[PDB]
Amino acid sequence: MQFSKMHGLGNDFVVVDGVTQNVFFTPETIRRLANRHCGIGFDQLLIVEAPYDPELDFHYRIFNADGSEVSQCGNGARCFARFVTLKGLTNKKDISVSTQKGNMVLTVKDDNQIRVNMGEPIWEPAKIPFTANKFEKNYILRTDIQTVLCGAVSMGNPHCVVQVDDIQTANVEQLGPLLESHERFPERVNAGFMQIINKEHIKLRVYERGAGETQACGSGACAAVAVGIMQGLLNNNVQVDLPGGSLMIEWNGVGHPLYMTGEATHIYDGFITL
Ligand SMILES: *C[C@@](N)(CCC[C@H](N)C(=O)O)C(=O)O
Repeated sequence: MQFSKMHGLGNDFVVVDGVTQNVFFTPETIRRLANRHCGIGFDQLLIVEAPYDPELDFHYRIFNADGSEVSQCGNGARCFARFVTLKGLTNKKDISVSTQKGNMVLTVKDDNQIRVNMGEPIWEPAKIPFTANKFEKNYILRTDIQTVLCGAVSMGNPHCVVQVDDIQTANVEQLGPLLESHERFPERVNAGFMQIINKEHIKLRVYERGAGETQACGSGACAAVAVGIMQGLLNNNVQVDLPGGSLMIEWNGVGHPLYMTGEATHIYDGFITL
């Protein structure tokens, strides 16, 4: 199996062409390969596949380091765009992809950054999925050490967004694991901790479902901004500072797609026998 290693803001990926290769594996193999000392080492593994809808360019699959398959990854989407361009699977400026859930559009900008149309944020609890009697802008999540308030939203994957006074001292280390597997999120959740600097600028840390705290989470950045906008605490264009760097998120509100812009970098190419 040939693969490439890439990263977006230090969130690192193995990306595999599954158009010209037949690519499949067990969760055990994914976990073996994710290991940084005995495997390849990665936060997520992505596959580029032929589309099921032939009007689209590609199908996009995402695997976590823990071996789980999920339906969204924002940093990965940017890497996916850079990969299919660099490797000559396409030369289109606007690339249309499907996922297990909705479609997305990946735009290769002239400054080489990628702007991703992530689709419209999903708010209805049952669709997130998230257990709640009614849609609310804030939900109460009880944990063993603290009850917190969060917004909840899906970008194709589930997010719970907690507002914090100071990003450096937020209890990500203890609260993150408690929220990530909270009983109200039947498919687990990415737990975001957001410090609002002003209406166009936040700092964010995300304890990811199936990966823990990493250097950056694009879909987490999307979710935090969507939640802040829904709550009336943020404007429609927001700079999000993550440990590994910054993303620009744009969202004009319900009925509209959310856009995420940022870097994507190819590192090396590899070959491995599974
Ligand atoms: C942080 C990010 N890589 C998301 C990866 C998927 C997440 N672990 C999940 O299980 O939903 C991203 O969006 O960049």
